[PDB]
Amino acid sequence: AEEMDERRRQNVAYEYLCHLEEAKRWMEACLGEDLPPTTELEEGLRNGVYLAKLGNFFSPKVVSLKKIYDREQTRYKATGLHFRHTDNVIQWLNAMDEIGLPKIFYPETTDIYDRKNMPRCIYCIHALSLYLFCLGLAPQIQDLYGKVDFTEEEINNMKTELEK
Amino acid sequence: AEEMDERRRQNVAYEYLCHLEEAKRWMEACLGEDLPPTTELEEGLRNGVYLAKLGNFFSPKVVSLKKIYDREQTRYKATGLHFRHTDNVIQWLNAMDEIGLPKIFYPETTDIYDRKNMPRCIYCIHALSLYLFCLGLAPQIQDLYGKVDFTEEEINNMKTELEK
Repeated sequence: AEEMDERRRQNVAYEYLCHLEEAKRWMEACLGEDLPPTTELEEGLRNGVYLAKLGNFFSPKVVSLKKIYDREQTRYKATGLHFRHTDNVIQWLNAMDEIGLPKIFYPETTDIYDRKNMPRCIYCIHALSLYLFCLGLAPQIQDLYGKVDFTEEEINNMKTELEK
Repeated sequence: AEEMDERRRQNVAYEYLCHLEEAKRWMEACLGEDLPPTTELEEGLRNGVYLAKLGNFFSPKVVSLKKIYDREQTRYKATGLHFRHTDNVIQWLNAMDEIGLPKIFYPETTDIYDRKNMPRCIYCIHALSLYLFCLGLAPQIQDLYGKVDFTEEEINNMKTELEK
């Protein structure tokens, strides 16, 4: 009866994983290339490369692919996050400003680069998706709530990651 | 220099106040009636009455005005929040489900009734606004970011309310 409060925590993790899976698939549909596994997506968005490419996808006037830093993520795979990656996240923010996505949905650079608040970044991706679908500039993001499943392991990992 | 963090926290509060002001004005435009002062809006949405009315505004097929509990908020002004008010929030959620607003934006009833996460409800109001504007079912929410001002006291109250 109190362990159910523990299940609630499990449900919250599960739900979030579905929204990550949805964001993942949508970006892959837009970019025409694969993104990391749903379970590693958050860490995989930190260097801002995918977000910058997404930025080019709907606002090519503001986001130049050749101006993206570590566009192939070679620097990232070798060493880790580099301050310069921060500009990628900034190009994405600028792209969204250009197309008119209301400011309220924007995460801050630190929220994604320093992973201070990745969920805020995922929710923003979902709002951008809805806004883009509105303007007929991108396909509709999918609704995988109860369609997809994850292992116990994956849910636990997300659960404790979500906690502290 | 260390004082920088304080200005930041202040900015976050200021920003949020602007989005509350935007949500406030938009709902008033939709409902044709006044809502509480921007500084008291969050507390003023708790009984779910305004949200249910908003629900009727874009989904009259799902939300009948005559089925809203304490519609005139007479009970609310007299006594305080009452459990039945919870149904009002639920009607709003159902209204949004009916028009197809993606579930990811939905706060839980406890988030607004128990005020467990009011910002989550304001965020969803903005997502709903964008969506509705898209379907031509409502006017566009305005961008008041730097057009609206608040007292130091107000920004401060929101700041500490946002922290602890």
